Amino acid sequence: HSTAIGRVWLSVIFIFRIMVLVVAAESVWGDEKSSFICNTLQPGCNSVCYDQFFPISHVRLWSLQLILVSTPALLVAMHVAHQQHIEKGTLWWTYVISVVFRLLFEAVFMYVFYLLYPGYAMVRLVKCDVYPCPNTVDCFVSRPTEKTVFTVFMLAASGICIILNVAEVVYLIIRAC
Amino acid sequence: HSTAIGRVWLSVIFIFRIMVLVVAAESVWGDEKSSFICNTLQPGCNSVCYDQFFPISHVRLWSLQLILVSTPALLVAMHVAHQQHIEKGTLWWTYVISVVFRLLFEAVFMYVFYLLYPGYAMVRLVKCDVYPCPNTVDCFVSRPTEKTVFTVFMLAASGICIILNVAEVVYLIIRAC
Amino acid sequence: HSTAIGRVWLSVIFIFRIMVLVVAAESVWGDEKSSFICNTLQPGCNSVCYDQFFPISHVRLWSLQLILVSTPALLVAMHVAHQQHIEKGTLWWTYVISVVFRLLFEAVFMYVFYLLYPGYAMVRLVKCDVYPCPNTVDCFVSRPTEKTVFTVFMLAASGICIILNVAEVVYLIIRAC
Amino acid sequence: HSTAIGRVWLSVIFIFRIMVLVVAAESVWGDEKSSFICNTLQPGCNSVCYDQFFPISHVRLWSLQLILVSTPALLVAMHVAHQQHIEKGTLWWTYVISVVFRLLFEAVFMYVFYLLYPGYAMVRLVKCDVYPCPNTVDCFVSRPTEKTVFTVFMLAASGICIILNVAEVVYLIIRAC
Amino acid sequence: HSTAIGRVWLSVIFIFRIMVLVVAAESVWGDEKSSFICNTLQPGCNSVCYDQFFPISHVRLWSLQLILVSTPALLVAMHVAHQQHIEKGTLWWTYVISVVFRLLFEAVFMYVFYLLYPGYAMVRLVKCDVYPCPNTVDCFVSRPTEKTVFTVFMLAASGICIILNVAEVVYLIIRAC
Amino acid sequence: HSTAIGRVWLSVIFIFRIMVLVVAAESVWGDEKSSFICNTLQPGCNSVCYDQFFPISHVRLWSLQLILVSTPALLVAMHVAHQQHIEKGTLWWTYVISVVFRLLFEAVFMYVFYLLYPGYAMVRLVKCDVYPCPNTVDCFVSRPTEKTVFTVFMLAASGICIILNVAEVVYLIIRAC
Repeated sequence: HSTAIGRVWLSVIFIFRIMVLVVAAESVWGDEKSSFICNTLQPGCNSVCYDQFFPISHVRLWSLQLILVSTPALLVAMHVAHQQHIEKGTLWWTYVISVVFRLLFEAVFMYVFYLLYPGYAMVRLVKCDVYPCPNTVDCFVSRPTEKTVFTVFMLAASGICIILNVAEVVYLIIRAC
Repeated sequence: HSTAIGRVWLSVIFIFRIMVLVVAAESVWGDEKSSFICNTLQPGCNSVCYDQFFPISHVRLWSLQLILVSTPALLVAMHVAHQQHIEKGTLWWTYVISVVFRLLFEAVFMYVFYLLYPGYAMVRLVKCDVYPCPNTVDCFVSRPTEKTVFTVFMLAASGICIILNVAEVVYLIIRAC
Repeated sequence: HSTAIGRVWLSVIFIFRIMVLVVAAESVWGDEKSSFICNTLQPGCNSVCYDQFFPISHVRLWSLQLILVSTPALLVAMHVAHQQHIEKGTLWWTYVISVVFRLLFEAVFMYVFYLLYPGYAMVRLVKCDVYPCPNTVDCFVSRPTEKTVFTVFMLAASGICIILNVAEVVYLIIRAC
Repeated sequence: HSTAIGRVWLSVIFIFRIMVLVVAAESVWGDEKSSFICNTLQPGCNSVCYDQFFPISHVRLWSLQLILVSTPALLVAMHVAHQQHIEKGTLWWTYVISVVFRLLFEAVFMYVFYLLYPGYAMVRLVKCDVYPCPNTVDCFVSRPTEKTVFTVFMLAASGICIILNVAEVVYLIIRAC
Repeated sequence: HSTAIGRVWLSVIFIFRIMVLVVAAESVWGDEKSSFICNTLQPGCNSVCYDQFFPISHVRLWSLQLILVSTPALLVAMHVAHQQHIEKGTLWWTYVISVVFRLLFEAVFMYVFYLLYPGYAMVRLVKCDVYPCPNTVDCFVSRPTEKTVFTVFMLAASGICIILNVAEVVYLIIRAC
Repeated sequence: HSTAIGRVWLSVIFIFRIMVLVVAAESVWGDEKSSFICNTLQPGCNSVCYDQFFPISHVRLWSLQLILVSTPALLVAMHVAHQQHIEKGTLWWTYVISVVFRLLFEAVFMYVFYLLYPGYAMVRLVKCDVYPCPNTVDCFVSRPTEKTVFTVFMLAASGICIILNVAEVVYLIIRAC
């Protein structure tokens, strides 16, 4: 029990997302903290300002999102293996449940991205006033344009995944009827 | 002799923990000491303060926990292989013993985490007075928020593992009766 | 349904491009930002000037181009696998569509390269006036000659791929007639 | 000819030691020299003091110990393969000899550890008076507590291996009688 | 259709070249730019002087040479696979053509090496007068002796390959007659 | 045609040498140049003095030695494969020739080691007077004791290999008679 469009398209988009994350994590986000600098003589201002403006990096968010999204399919695969071992529309039901959970995980991670980083674009200069920085200090972000490009790519792929998951759920409902 | 729920769920949670540890160790905790800095001119204060506040890193604790938790299953696998070679509810007993040992290892590591790092949250600023630091010095922690997020994820997964191991033991007892 | 020349030549050129990208990314472009320096005492000038002159690195552009170009063939492979599973000139049509999409992706990425980096050659010295750099500052690029050589290689291979894709489409049309 | 307990237990402890060494070498001991610093302006004092207090690192000692301990089993495996090829209690004798050699290697490496590093604990501060350091200088060790923890783990595993090897030899003697 | 001497000897020399390149690229040439320093206070002099004296590194030249030399055999392998699929002295001709192309690639890369780096030896001190360096400055090369040794090894292997390719072509001609 | 002792012992010693080289190259010799420092303000003195005292590193010498020693066996393997393909005491002769070549390579590399580094021990302090260093300067070597230990291990293994190769040649001669 599996839709024809979904197995072809969802897997391809997932592989595309994984490949983009691999080519982006190593190089684009590698020096995100080491090259983050602020115009100040205050010790510790660089670290606290980086922590303030980047609570969790985009790459780690995408990695966690991919792991969480792949988890329900992993559970389904283990269940199928154990069923096959025991053999030596309940499956339809658990499959639709897994698809719904994948959709929910994708949507929640998109909302978390909206909360933490309102706006897809990354700015060159940020103003930080966290203790122990005196008054407000200027800090400069590493590769904001390249990071913006990769953010657009990953968000577009995630949105395509969301729409495709809704379409797959609708197809499953139609198959039931 | 193996429960249906356990083989599906415990393995999935274990794989999730391993994946999270892999995506976290390389990047989040990589610069935990190199970017640890203190507001002082005293030579050696950075190293002693880091050693004081981080006796063993979270990542190394999680790695050791995973190795120790996987050890009893490794022993069971070797015993099964050697039994199969010789063939060319004792097994039930050694399986329940291995499950109990896994539960014990998980609980002890959770207690060790409570002892070393009371509180899941990581702070930006720590006060260190270890020799040779004069009086009390301020020191700043690298990526406290991201580390807190990953700590919450790993602790939640470990607690789920503990509850699931208790459930599996109870199921084994019911199977015995 | 596949042309004799294409399967031999396109795959070889693709593998050549991948190998060149692998040998170039690690070493040639690795220190592109860390060794980028400007003649100024202004904090943050190095980072903003690098971001201005290199919105996205050549290596990341080539990696994205390769992923996007390989995507339609990936979709075709998944569709063929699912068709084979179900079995347990529509294919011609989807193959020609995939070839056209590959050609389009290659052409668009060449145009993007023209837009971002007019001229294949990389210069030693660039003049940057982005805020907060005062007036105009001199900045120096890492390994411009080697990067120019690899740019010529990759652009030549991409152009060969474009011509070969057009030839393959023409052969498919002739086969139809 | 192989004991039932040994093949299960020795291999598991060996794998545990290898895993601990892998998780420890990369991160715990990686900055052992680069972060070793002394309170002095004397050029070359850091390097000579590090060489004095750490003639060979713990990780390299453990790696050499594992290689040497695995060597007799490697020779036995090659001999078994060559015997099987030729076929296309001499074996008992060479097996007991290999077990004795493994025990000897483990014991000698434990004695070497006692000689080089008397005491399992690693100290934060060391006093170094090697030329060209003037008088006595203070030097600070990287991650002494974590290194102490991993040292305890590895020494305990090695001692368990020693006891288990003696037990296996005794079982072989009993089998002979 | 393949000569007896060539398949044994050319492949062995190719594997030797690959192994030498692998053991040399990581360590010998890794710090070729980072440890390149000039006796000046002029910003940007180090980078421009390195670019002037090393337009493309020896390691990248050897990597490109190996890829280009292996390309004709890759095309022949793809053609053989496609011929075998279709089956489910034209081959002699394409094989001799591929051998000639391999010889040509090797010779052209040797000539390029002669052009860029006249003389196998690498010097310790170079004199650089590229803008913006004032007058002439002294610059110092990293590991010139080790690089010279590896250059001699790689050039000798390439020359052996050239002679062997000529011998293989002559053998093919004799086989034709 | 192969001796019983040789296939067991030579391969084991070769694997031991490879393992020791792997565990030594990454960590022991990794900072051999970056941590090499001299007591001087003269620019370029560090690099020229390192080049003078370490023309080729021990690790690179051992890697080259292993590649060269494994080459004759590689040629023999290719010849055996091609003979087997054609089939679809000449072999004794080429085998003894390969063994003699292995012995010669090992002996020549030992002599080269004697020439470049007379004495197994590595010293902490070296005196360098190469231009442009003024007069004689003191320079300090990284991890001399650990490097000495690994040098002793590798030289002992190479000497064992030499003796074993002579024994294998003598056995082959006795087999001939």
